[PDB]
Order: sequence, then C-alpha cells, then structure tokens
Amino acid sequence: GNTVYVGNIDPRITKEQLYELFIQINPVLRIKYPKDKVLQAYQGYAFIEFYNQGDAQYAIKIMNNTVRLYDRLIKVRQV
Amino acid sequence: SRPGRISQELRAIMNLPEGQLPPWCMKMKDIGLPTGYPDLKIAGLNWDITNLKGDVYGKIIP
Repeated sequence: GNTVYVGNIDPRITKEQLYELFIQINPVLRIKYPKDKVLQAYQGYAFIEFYNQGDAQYAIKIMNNTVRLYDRLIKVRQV
Repeated sequence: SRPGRISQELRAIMNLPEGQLPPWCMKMKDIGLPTGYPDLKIAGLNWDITNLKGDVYGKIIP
C-alpha cells in the first residue's frame, strides 16, 4: 500500500531526478528503478515507496497524468 | 533536493521555467497540501504568490 508505480519514463531519466520530483509531493523512503544490467538501460517505469499508504494515495491522486518529463506524460498508479 | 525548490536540471526536463507554478498546482488546490508536509507553504495557495521567485515555489515554514 505504500508503493506506487510510475510509468512512461524516458530512459534518460535518473533515479535522483525521480526523487527530486516525487519529494515535492510527499516524503520518499526509497525508489526501485529497474535496469537491464547488460545494456545499463532503464525500462520506462519505477516503484516509489512512500512512508505510509495515505501519502502514497495522495501522490497517485496528485501526480497521475500531471507532469511531462521529456514531453512524455507520467502515469502514477497503485500497486 | 527539497520540497518547494526545483533544480535547473529537472526544470529543463519538466519544461518548467523559473517563476511558474508546477503543474500539480491545480490538483493541490483541489485535494489539499501534502499529507506528509504539514508545514509546507506553496506560493499562490497558502503562501503569498510573490514568493514564486526563481527556482522556489514553496517552503517548509513551522
């Protein structure tokens, strides 16, 4: 319940950029940002862990379809 | 990194010039301020809009 799924992420985006963005919305505990280790390429999605379920739910409501990174509209969903 | 400021690097990526409220502004007016930052003040919401200056749009003010 404390983790959200973030999608439509341009592979140029860094974990530190995702952190700067999402700490605007609530405190962030950790980010899991899957990478193909053979190609060292991000895969278009991430998991952002907030400190509790309320804070995650708030983030989904505020951020889904709200921000474009490299012109791509970011999706935020419960997972 | 901190709530209420956005770096030049992230601003370029977001297409958010200095002096403009971030795009979640309207939704925060509807839903409320961050559940996890009780003392966050955002320019144009619960902080004077004249504080929307440079890379700053909000500040934690206890």
